[PDB]
Amino acid sequence: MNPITLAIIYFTIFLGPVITMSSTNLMLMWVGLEFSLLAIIPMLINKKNPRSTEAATKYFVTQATASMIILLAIVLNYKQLGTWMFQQQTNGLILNMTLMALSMKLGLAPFHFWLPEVTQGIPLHMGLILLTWQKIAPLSILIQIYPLLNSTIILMLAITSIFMGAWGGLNQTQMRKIMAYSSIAHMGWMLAILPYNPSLTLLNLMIYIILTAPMFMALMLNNSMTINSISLLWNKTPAMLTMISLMLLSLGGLPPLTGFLPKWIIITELMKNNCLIMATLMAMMALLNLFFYTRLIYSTSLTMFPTNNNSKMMTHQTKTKPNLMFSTLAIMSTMTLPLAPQLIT
Amino acid sequence: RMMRWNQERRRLLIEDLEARIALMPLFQAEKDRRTLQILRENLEEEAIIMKDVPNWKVGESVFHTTRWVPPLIGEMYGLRTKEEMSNANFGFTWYT
Amino acid sequence: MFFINILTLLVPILIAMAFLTLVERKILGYMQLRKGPNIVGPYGILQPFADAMKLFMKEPMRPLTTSMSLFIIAPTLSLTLALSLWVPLPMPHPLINLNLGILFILATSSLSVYSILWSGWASNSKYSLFGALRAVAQTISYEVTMAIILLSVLLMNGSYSLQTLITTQEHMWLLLPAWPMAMMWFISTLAETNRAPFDLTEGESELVSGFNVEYAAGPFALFFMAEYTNIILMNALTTIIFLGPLYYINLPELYSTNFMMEALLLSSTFLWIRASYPRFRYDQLMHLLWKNFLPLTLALCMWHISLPIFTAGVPPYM
Amino acid sequence: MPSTFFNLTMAFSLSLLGTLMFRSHLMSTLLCLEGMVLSLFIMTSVTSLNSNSMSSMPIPITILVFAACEAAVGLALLVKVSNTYGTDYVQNLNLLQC
Amino acid sequence: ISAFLKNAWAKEPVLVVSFSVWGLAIIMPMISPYTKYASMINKATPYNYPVPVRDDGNMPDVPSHPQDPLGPSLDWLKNL
Amino acid sequence: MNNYIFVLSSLFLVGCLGLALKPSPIYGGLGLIVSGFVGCLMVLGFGGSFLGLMVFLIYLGGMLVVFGYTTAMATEEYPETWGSNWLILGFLVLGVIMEVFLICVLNYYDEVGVINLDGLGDWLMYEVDDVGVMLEGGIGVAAMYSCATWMMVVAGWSLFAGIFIIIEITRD
Amino acid sequence: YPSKETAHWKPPPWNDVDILKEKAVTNMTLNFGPQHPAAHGVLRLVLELSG
Amino acid sequence: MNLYTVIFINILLSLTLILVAFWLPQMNLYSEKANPYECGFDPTSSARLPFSMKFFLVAITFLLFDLEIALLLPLPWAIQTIKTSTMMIMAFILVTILSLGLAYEWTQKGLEWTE
Amino acid sequence: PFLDIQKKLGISLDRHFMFLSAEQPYKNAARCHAFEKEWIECAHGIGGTRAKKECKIEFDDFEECLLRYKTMRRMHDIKKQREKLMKEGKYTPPPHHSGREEPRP
Amino acid sequence: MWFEILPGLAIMGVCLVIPGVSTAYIHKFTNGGKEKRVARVQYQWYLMERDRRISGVNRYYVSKGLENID
Amino acid sequence: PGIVELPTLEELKVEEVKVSSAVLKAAAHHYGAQCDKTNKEFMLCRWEEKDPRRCLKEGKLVNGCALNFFRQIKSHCAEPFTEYWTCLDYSNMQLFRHCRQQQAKFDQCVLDKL
Ligand SMILES: CS(=O)(=O)C1CCN(c2cccc(Cn3cc(-c4nc(-c5ccc(OC(F)(F)F)cc5)no4)ccc3=O)c2)CC1
Repeated sequence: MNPITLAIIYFTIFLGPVITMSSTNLMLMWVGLEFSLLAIIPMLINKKNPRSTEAATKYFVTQATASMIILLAIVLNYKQLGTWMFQQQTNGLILNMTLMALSMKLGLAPFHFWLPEVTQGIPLHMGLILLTWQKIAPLSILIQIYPLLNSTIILMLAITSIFMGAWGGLNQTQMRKIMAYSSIAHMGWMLAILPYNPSLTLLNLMIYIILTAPMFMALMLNNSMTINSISLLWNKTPAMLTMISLMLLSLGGLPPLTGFLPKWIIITELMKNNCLIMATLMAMMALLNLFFYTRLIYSTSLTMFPTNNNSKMMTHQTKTKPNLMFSTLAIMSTMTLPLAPQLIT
Repeated sequence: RMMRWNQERRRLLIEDLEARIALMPLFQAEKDRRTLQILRENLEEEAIIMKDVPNWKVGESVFHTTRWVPPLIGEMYGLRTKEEMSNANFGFTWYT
Repeated sequence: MFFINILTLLVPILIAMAFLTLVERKILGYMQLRKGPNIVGPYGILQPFADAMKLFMKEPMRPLTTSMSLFIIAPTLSLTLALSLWVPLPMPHPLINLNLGILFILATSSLSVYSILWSGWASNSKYSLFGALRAVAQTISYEVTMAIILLSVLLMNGSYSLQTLITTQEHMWLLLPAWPMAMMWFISTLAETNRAPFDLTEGESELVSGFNVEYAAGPFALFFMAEYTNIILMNALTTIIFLGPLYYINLPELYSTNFMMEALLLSSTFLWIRASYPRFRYDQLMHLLWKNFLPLTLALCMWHISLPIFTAGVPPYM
Repeated sequence: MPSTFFNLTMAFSLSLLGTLMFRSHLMSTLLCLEGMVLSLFIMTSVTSLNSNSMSSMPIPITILVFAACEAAVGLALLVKVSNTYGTDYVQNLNLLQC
Repeated sequence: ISAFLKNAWAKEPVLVVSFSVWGLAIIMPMISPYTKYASMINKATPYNYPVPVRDDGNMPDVPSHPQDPLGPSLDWLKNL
Repeated sequence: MNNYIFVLSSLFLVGCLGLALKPSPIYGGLGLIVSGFVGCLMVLGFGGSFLGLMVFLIYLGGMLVVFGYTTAMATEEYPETWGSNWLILGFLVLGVIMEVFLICVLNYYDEVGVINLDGLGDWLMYEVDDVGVMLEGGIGVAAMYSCATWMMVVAGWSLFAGIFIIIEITRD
Repeated sequence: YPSKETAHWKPPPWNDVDILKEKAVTNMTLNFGPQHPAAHGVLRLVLELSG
Repeated sequence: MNLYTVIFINILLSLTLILVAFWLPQMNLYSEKANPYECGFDPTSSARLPFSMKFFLVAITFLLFDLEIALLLPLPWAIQTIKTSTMMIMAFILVTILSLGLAYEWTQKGLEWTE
Repeated sequence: PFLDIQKKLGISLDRHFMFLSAEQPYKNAARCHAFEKEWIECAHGIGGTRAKKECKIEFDDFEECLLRYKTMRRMHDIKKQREKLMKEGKYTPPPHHSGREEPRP
Repeated sequence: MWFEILPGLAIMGVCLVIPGVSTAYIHKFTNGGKEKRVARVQYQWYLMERDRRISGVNRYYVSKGLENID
Repeated sequence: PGIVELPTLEELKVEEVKVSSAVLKAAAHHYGAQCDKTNKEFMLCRWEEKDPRRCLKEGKLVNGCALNFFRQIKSHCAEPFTEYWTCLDYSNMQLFRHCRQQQAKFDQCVLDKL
């Protein structure tokens, strides 16, 4: 890949969601989504292996179907009430099919069966992008029309995402699928509160992003893709075990870490609207989410799996990674709960 | 040569359009008067019909405003025959 | 009356296709130091009727490997479109006045390729498939430059209508300002018809007949007459766009006469070219249209976008 | 108008049904996607002409642009799939089960 | 560089012409004194009716009649 | 007349159905060409010609490319048609019958805002400017150059990026 | 966790590269003759083609 | 209505020709006649197998170029606009970006066929 | 809206052609222009919660201009009654309704 | 010699001239000794429908002059 | 809900022109300078009131002024105007550039006698 191609493609990836955010017309939101999903593919298939090709196919087909559905919704809201952007006087069928398609894109349950695979088949720096930067524009759409979304549908989707993320990442050995299911669960959280308060789903998104990005960075440090591989960190990069453990316990939602703040301030805002049952179930299954992060902490830091006769070489050699941003984000993702009032509003 | 010829063509277009301008008032008067005639005929006949059906107001509008809403082809040419109707729809798309 | 006009536009076109086959044979003969048909009738004016009658008297073929539906539809469509492209033509008055006549032409022509495609696919023979894929390549090659050439010309006409070109050329041909575009359009029409040097869809020296190899008398005659009709059609297009017959509203007959003279000249030129040159390789056609005609075509499109502006010569909308 | 729009919506729904209910071949699904694009383009153009809103005609042409770009990348992915497995079948890309 | 342009004009003159025409198309509008007239003409065309205004009695610059010598004249287009 | 646009929409529906039944992409591209022709016809019947001719040309080129591709990647020894599989033919006929049923039962039980067999042809061209000179559809699509400049750069960049992207994808 | 469904499951490769069954070439064979005009009359010239 | 008339007349002419071509002549059908033609000998395989395409990239590119043509076609109307500078600039940008994409493809050897 | 960049820089990339009441080519007018204008002007400065109750009359007039369900119902009922009459012989369309009219002008 | 070709060329020339002259003469014969009115924009069609109506018989080419204003 | 009022068939009755289109196109450039006042009063009254029912007597006055114009024609210069519009009705678009020798006779006739 030459720098001209890289420039065009990455600029397009960046531009896609910007148009969606900065646009009043729905059609241009759609073309932004399309820029995103057209530019992201070559970065997936760059490695040129069967897994990459099939990941690309499963991503393209799904996103194209969802985009066509969103376009149908826009066109019906144009035929009706003769404007482009939605309004209070718009069919709930339109709104709900739009929400369903946006979920399909985001990868929420039961529209999630494609995200773990697509993330397992590609490299890690793209999984990072896929799970962090590509989940915004859909959420922008949802945040511009939150008064109109049905609460029944988003709540069913959210509890389903929570349950399925937990149960799925529970028995995964590959790390990329664990991160995929973490994304599914945290997106379920993001969505469970969107109609009541969308200033909290953005918070949960920011926190999940600053939490998963340095995890992916750690994995990319030694190109670690399994539990048994990260088990070897005590011999390769033992200076990373502390941050790894803290970020995992935060992702799980343990105090006094700022991964507990989204959970807590979402349960609160939900019970301010009398959603006792939803928040209860969500928390009880976030516990299960935490379980496999804890098993992973065991495997990596709190005990020492066997190593190999060759890692002595890796010990001999030097390393230029990670950069400054890993430490920054990993500190601002575990040790910032004391500033919660500043984070929440 | 093409410059000069296209300029003279633009001038001739100005001329044709100025003629159209001079004539549009007459056409507008005729069109308005004719639409009103058609609507009054359809009103008289809607009154003959619907004379005994319960709870029917002949000229009742489907609008809560009282300003003039220009009618549409279905209304103007609804009671009339089907050829006089298809002309209004496909008459100009199905050229002279 | 309209049906009589349909007849006066259709039957002469078919007679002209027949006598165009005749003129083709005789011109190529005299170029090849031979005569051409002179036996069947006086100087051979019955050879086309002989050929057609003989073909429609032969046993057609319903092979075992073919998709008969498409195998039969394709020639129907070929001939239909070859005859339908002649309706919006002003000579100087058309039978069907279309505002977007140019686009009708473009679409119908781009559609006539599916006759070849479906014929070659249905036949279910390798040479047929090869002819079909070669047609695919040929279209992919020429269709890009066709529309841009045509747009660049029309940006001084003011519309896609074929009857405003007559007033545009009322004083001077469109060849002088657009002879580069005229040359490229000539070669691209040469390709659109699968005509030499671009007779690749039926290249007898590589593919026995291409998409025709399994086709027999009647359907083959349909294909052949569609080809020799589209020839005259594209010549008429060249000589309505770039060459301008004399239009004096009291004298449309002179317009038809000069139109016919120029069309004959351009068709005889097609035959001349078939006789004078070897045949391309279907990759070289792509390379030509995509490396010498498309760059220049874009440059000239920009030139003719600007010219009406820094000349104040923007055309009128009716 | 209303019957036209109902039929075009039913057509979009049929093409979506096809896209969702795969068969062996992938290009058929790509074609169903293109059919959905066609339905939507037609619906939008009809709406803009019924409303006489000539400021919204630039929309369907963009629809077509982006639909064709999607089709292009789909055809490229299809090329890669065929190179890998020799065929465009969907039952062959099932190795990401782990 | 002249030798490069020369061997290109000999070998690949089609791209030379293409770039030259590109540049001339981009330049000549900046050069001509008849460029301003395009928009003036496309504005002079009355594709719509010239809706008249109410004579409030404070429109001295506005005419009471087409042939009243007031308003935009098209002489610059009648002799161009 | 009056049944014209409805017949067009029904033919479009049947084309899209036979497409969704996924026969060999050859016949699917055929159905797509036919559906684009019908869409052109109906768009012309609603007033606009430019958009119809446009979509027609576009889908013709697309189906040309698709033929070229399916003859290379999506072919089979015995390609399937609508008649080949009894099940596919049966569901096709069933879909036609179900369309008929839906129409004839909605006309009865439903209101007239969706399907009104009696009253057909009355609502195609609601309003029009009888004295008009500048109503062609190409005026709107040309607004891209003057007013809607954003859509133009957006689409052009989409195509640029598409070139680069397909190259990068097809690299071996 | 194992199941009756996940018994045949194999751990994926360490580089995401999968040893794949080598799909042999399918080269279109064609009888270029005889009766072909190019072929001067008695040549068959069976050849293989990739396109 | 007249366009419909003419086109249907042409349909009927073609179909009449085909009918009288399929029902007028004397036939004698047998397998060795109805069998495919492969230059005197028997086919070694079916013609319904993958026929590799070496210009697939050029066809993909042709799609996008067709779309750019679709975007260029409204110029005859865009030149009737008051905002002439904007139309000029946008058309120039469009054609230039098109040419730049073509040049990148050319240089990276996309217009050349896989061998 | 999510990032009101336009409203910051003071530009308009996508918002000057959203609804039908916007500037159209050559100062034409989309149908239901006035209804849309009045709806928008009523819904200005009060929010979408109030507008759903206070601009209801205007929005309904707009919805009827655009979709025209009620004109359809009315003309359908008229035609139905007329067909009933003609069936049972209680009506005869006047001349101007049967082609034979005085074609003014 | 080469002049043995002029028969076919002349035949095809006659056959290519016939269509235009026929269309023109038929348009004149059917539209009252006038060129078939062109309706490129709705204004021309409006004019033609006006003419059709004012003409006693519904035909746009029966031109009614000053003989019909008193 | 509310009724829609419509004039009566007699309230909207005039002395119609019943004159063709080529003739109007021939006489338009002179009918613009000689009836601008009434034409523009009617049309302003039209755009200002947006109701074809409030602005009707103005339309009757428009018809009357047009009839008076065409009578001033039919009295003095019937025959040149006849030649002009007969020449101008022949074209498929009723173009002026095909009848310039008759346009000049008509315009000179009117310049002289009116
Ligand atoms: C060594 S060379 O350079 O000399 C080489 C140059 C090429 N060449 C040549 C050129 C043109 C035609 C032919 C004879 N030929 C005729 C037909 C064919 N013709 C008609 C047909 C239908 C209707 C017609 O009108 C009407 F009947 F009235 F309807 C008229 C004709 N159907 O199929 C098909 C195949 C074919 O080879 C031969 C000679 C030899």
